[PDB]
Amino acid sequence: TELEYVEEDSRLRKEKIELIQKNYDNLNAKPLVGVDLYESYSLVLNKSAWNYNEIIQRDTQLTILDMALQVHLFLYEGKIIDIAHIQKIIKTFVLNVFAKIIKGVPIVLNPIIIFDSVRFDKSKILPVAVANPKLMPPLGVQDWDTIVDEDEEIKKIVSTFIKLLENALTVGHEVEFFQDTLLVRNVDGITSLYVSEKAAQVFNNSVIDQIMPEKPKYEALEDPFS
Amino acid sequence: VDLYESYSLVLNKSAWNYNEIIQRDTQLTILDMALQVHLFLYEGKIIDI
Repeated sequence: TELEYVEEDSRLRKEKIELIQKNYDNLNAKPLVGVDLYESYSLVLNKSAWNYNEIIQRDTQLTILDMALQVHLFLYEGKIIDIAHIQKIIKTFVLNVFAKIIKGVPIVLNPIIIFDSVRFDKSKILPVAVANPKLMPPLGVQDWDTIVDEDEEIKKIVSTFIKLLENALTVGHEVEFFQDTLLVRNVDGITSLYVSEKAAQVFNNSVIDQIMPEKPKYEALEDPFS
Repeated sequence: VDLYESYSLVLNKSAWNYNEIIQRDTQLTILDMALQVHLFLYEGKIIDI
């Protein structure tokens, strides 16, 4: 074959390599920042808010709609399950977790991720995600199964959501768990929960004035465009 | 590190839980267990509470 054709092929391959590099470059990203010890609520909140804002502006995170659609596709065996129903169920489950963790009760969704809360003073609490400790078992841990209705459909939907969440965290996604928060898995098996300003505001409102978020309702899907 | 890795955070959580249960005033003291033991053992020999 023509030597120039081979040269053009190699040139195209190197062009694709340079496109790979430029594709990584065009995602204008900065390394996530963190601290080493729990000292003040304000400092940790500032770091978490900055991390959440950075991940949001990166636009690489999976919202609740994405997980609802993954569950809807994964549970298909002949009959269609409503996406809005699954989204409502997932929101109800995460709100149950939220209500359970503000009372000092950790919730275990899996051997890897355990949802807990850190309070520094009255009126100052912050949700966290921690791994299973090795020598000091957590105080009053409850399974997720405790806070889920006994109906088979509800339990299957929540189990599928948990499994898909674990897979998404393992592969390297950034999933949203509470409203305006983000769940990430860093190096090794360390998980972190980054809280926006309004999410921390709703946490503080719940802890100071007992203003619980309203129950999720069935919302019809909105057209993503226009 | 994690909230469990330090003495102060775990102590604060434990103290908050204990204070909440104490302020509910629903816990059984040692006197209650002594009286239950006295009642359970009240048919072999009476033991002072």
